[PDB]
Amino acid sequence: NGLYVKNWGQGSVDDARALFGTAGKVVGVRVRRRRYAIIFFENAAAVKKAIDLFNGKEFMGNVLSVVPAKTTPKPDPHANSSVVFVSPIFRASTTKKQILELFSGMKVLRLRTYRNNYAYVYLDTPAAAQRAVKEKNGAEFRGKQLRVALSTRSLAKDRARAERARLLMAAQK
Amino acid sequence: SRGDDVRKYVIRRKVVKEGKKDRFKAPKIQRLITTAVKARRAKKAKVAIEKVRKSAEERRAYLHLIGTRRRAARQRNSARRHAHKVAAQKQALALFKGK
Amino acid sequence: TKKHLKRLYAPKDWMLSKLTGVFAPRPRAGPHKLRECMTLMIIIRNRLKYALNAAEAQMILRQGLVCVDGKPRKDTKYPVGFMDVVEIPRTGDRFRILYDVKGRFALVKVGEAEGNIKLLKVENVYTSTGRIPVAMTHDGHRIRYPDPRTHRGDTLVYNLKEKKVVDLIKSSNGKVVMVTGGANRGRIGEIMSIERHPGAFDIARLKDAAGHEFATRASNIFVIGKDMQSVPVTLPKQQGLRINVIQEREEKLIAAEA
Amino acid sequence: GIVRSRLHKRKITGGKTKIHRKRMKAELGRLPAHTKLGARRVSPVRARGGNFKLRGLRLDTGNFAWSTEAIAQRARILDVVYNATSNELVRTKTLVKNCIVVVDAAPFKLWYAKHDELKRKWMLRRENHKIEKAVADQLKEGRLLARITSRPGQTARADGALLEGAELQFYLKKL
Amino acid sequence: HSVDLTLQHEKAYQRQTAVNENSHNPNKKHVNMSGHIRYSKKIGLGFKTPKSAINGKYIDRKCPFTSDVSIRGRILRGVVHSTKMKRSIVIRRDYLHFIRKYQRYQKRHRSLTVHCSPCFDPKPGDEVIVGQCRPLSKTIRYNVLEVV
RNA sequence: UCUGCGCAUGGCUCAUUACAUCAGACGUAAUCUGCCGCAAAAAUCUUGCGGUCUCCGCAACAUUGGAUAACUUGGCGAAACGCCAAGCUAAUACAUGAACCAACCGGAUGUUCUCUGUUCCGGCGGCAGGGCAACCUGCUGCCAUGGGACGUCCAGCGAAUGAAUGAAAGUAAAACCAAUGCCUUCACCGGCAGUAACACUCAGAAGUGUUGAUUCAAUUCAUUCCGUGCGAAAGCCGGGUUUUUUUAUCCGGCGUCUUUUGACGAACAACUGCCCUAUCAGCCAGCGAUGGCCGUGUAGUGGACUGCCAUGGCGUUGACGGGAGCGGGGGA
RNA sequence: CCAGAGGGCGCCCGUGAUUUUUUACUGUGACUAAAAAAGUGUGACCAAAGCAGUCAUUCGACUUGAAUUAGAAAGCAUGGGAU
Repeated sequence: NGLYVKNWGQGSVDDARALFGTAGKVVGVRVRRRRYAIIFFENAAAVKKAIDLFNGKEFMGNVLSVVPAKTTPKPDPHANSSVVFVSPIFRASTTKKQILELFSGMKVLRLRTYRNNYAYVYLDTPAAAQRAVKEKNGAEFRGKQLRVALSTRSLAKDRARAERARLLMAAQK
Repeated sequence: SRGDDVRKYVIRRKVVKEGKKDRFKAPKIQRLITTAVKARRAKKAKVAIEKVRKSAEERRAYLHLIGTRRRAARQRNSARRHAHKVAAQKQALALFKGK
Repeated sequence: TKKHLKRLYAPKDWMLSKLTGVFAPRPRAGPHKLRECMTLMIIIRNRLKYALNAAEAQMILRQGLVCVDGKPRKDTKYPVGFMDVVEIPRTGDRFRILYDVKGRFALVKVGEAEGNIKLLKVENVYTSTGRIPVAMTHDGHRIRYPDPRTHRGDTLVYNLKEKKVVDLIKSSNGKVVMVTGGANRGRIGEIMSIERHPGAFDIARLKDAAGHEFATRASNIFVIGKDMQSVPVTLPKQQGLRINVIQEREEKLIAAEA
Repeated sequence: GIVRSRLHKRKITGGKTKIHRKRMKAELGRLPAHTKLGARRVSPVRARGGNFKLRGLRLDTGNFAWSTEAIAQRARILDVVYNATSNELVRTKTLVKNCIVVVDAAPFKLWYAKHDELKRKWMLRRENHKIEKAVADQLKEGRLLARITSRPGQTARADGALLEGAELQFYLKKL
Repeated sequence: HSVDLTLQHEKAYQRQTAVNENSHNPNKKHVNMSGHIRYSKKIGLGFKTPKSAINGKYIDRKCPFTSDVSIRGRILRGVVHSTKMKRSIVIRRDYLHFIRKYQRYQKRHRSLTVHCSPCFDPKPGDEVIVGQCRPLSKTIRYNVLEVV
């Protein structure tokens, strides 16, 4: 797959640099509507290279961004829902909602797996403030130091997922 | 004792010759610890850890490569399975609607 | 322990004469074997002609003005076998030794960034202590941490500017390949097939360009590149094609009429 | 001197080799080292590899191993019961590979009793384990029969493995 | 386990030194010899392993199947001259030498000794295949891979 | 003159010598290997000062110790590439010794306390009663398939022994038993959509060594090694910066220990071939002849060798013995 | 980022053969020191010889030449299938 430059150019210097840096190896930069480009290489050598680079690109006066294939990503993990987890939280039982109590806020959650030191908990959007207290610290419960943090994923979908799971079982049989 | 030079306290044995000006014969110190010698020893101390560290670093990189390959392998053999499973079963039970 | 060599018992790929002298140099042990190597003194004196005498070769080398593998050498006798880059920076010239067609040592002249490239055939792979894998080569070089896809008898592209190994090339399938030893030296062709005889030497059949197939031992295969348009390194004077005896003689005459 | 060669020996045809060559130092016997019991004494010899090999004289201790549980402990060599090669050897209590022997047996006892946090590990190890009867009787008394599975005459260390049921039952009956 | 005294007649015992088979288990009981611990080794030049080696009982340290004895460069063929000796046979190769002056061949035979594995026991006149192993006696250098 | 390296190569000569030696082809998974090449390296409780008990507290280009030649002095002997005593003094000779720097990887664990299993089939400890002293009964406390926190000990390379590892390729029904995960509810209810590994700090920091073939490479665990293994040469010489040179400001070139494997060689074994002679036809085993079994020895395989057991091995396709002869490439 | 269909090569292993199958010989090919011999080029003045040299015309060119064949058995691979 091919990647997506964002936050540069507009373009002018963009376009110039796009056809200046072809080839050896250096992709080619297809400038677009606003301030971003598609960058077409198909192999997925491109996804590996993009990590270790910050050469083969300049800016006119902008912060560069090299983003994976779709336009958006980072706002989605950051915000809109939460979603929360807590890791120092091994095995040896606290119990249930003593967990929830400690972190305040409203329910719903579980711990997993055997592995290890995390539990995962769904609380709305405003929990952004709550975790920004306990990651900042905090720093103890039981015999071990802590951190909490985020990225989003479900839900969204997870409830409808497991719904369609129980549904699937009956269908199969 | 220590903290005090040994370098001007070497024996100075005057030797005397006719028709040539007199000389002073005095020994080298071969066990003298000097700027140079000490500098070198410091460099030994530093580099002896460095190499061993860098070997380890290379190892950590190499093992990651093995990991990436076995990762993408896993990813495919999960992918193919999970895709075919649901698509198959769906198609089967949908064919019974028109049957 | 042998420390003397006689001109006749020495290779005549070094192109010594029957008369003049009685001895030839026996080189110090190193990357390459006695028959396949060519000693420093031979090169400098009899070919390049920066020396007219033995003593003059000591003068140049002991001092140091000569590098091989990009390392400077103070060695009077050292082997130079195959795929070795030698550089005299005083001239500013970079030679890459190879096998020329007709069994001759080639000395081929390369762009400066090609002289940092080198190709080493792998002989064994094995795991050493700490689980650290090792490819041991035909030049005795130890490549730490080779790729997990490495096999015996494959080539590893080797940067001499700073020591490491970029992507490999395999002996698999049809690929542009050249011969080492066996008196098909310097002849280049595709691998047509690889025969197996277990417990014995494995024949391989090569087909050079403009047909004319032939057979050589697996051991004598040394890979060059993926394809003839993907080669990383230069060819010697002839392209890796031999010609019939008649045509040799014909062309020798044609040029002699000038 | 002493040599190892086929060139002082008869052929398959019953004829005799004829010489033309004085003996090499490459071929080279040396006199056998005699490992017995008593105070440890070790006399090195230099060998062709540029390294030393050690002539065990009078080793009275060995590093012994118990099969199946993957362990080992040192203990004292007391007696030699038996040997394949000769009876003569056994009487002088020479130690050479594949002699059955007798050992102190004390550390093995000690170990096997160890085979609050501790306490439940024991109960788990007691489970799915058993031992041969002829073993345990001896191990109770504080003597055991073992075999010396390293050659002591060229390393000057005597290591052995302890007999287990199949093989133990044979050597026992030979006594 | 327990002794098998059919094999044994030795003052040294005999054990297989590759793999411990002397462990006591009930997993060597109610079975002929199949469940008993063995060592087995393939010969990869196209010499298929016998049944006997794999499932057997026999203890020999001078055959490639139950030992670390290895098969190397030369492989020859020859008949059986005699079956005499214990675990040693006598093979006779026969070939033809040529003489240029008379333009005519002659018959010349190498009478050779070999160590025959206790797996095989070929009759006189049978043909044998034999490999290249490390020295095993004064005369014996060979071993029996297969029998026809 | 001490030290290091070489002198075993070249050169010269054919006496022995016929399953020898050599030539072509082949193996050493049966072994050694200085110099040379590419490389590897995390064990180490040390040094200095002050007080002070041989004990502590600090500090950290590590700041180490002791002799011996030339020489000097007395000399000896007929001579001797023969030698003696005393006094000297060097090291990349010899003997010691490196904390901090220090990563990563586990196991044994502890009469350390913190969560814990809302029960009893088992165990352990204490107390009371009876006792044939073997044992039984009653009561109380702790532990039972678990993870954290803290303390302690072993951990490197090379070598020895035992044990494990060094994959696999003989169809797909669906609980029956315990542990346990995920999905799911509120629950220790229900249920199997998801799944490398994953009850921690790494959500990929080896689930996978090379070979036709391995008891090999390598990894793990348990005990070891005792000098006969392992110094960063406690080493030397330069280039500068930068004036104060004479300074922990930096860099370069040499030199050495151990480990590792290519090369140069060393040492074994075998496939095929070799002049005349029968007025040389039987040869071989007490004291090894042929083989098996266990050891011993060697760098290593092996009747190479000891002990035990077996009775074989070779021969008119010329064994054995004798005569002539270094073998081959090659000469006429 | 194709459900199904037979598949088509490559790789490794397992299983199956009423009796698999070999060799001499021959063709081709591998693998094989130099000196010596046969041989190609070349005016060392010729010649036994040697592997050299030759040319413009200068501050080098020839991509300078130094080919190639044979070399008993025995061993190696692969065609052929009469004797």
